[PDB]
Amino acid sequence: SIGLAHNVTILGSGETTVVLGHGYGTDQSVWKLLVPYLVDDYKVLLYDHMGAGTTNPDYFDFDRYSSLEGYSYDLIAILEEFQVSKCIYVGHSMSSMAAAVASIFRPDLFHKLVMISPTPRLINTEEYYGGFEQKVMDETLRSLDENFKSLSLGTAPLLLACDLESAAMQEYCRTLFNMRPDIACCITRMICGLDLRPYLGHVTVPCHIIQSSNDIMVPVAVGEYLRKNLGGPSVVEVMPTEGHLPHLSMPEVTIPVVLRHIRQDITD
Repeated sequence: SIGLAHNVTILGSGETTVVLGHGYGTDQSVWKLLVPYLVDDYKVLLYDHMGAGTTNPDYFDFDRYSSLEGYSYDLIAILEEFQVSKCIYVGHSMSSMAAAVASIFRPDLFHKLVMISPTPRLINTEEYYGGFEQKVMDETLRSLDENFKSLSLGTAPLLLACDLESAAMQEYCRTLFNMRPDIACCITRMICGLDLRPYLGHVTVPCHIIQSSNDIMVPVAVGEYLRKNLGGPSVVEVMPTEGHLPHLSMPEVTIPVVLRHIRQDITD
């Protein structure tokens, strides 16, 4: 049953449901500081994507989770099982993109998407700057499996824009290293290879794009790219934060921004 498999948790109450979807290397615990500001006003559904360390490795299908679509279809099943519709979906990074793709198939399930640090593609082309070069990525990925921990530890302070010794680092590493290594490497390769650009013009539900001003995984111009290429309305807000997980590392700035986008619609 899909609820157990994804550790679904339900809290709060209200006519509108907020669904919180974590990104890579974290689980639903990443939302712990946001939840108190929602519980009085909304019903809230939290879940773990398949392959988070809190999930059963026996349910991780390496074929399905080698592309983002599998996550989008799982999300639809979760929403249906829990009788959620017209939700406010808040996602970090590829969770928000998984919801965007889901919303093409099931626009009835989504009132709006609140997207923290989204990107549709990491790898550069002659016409698109995602921040990563194919030839470097190819070398790095060749030895990923044997170097997962060392590469992850070595890059995390830059990814997070936090010190090695920080509480944010300790928390991210706790969940990151809870994944089974083979699963973590599958998910990593999936993310590195994504190209969701063909879907964007067919996303029509309203999107609220929240970015850090300096994020090694998301060039600041990606937000404007999304606004220009999405098929429906959107808003872009760059925050005075650094790092790819500002909801984890800079909650004092980020939480008020996220709350504003949850609470305030841009369409009637």
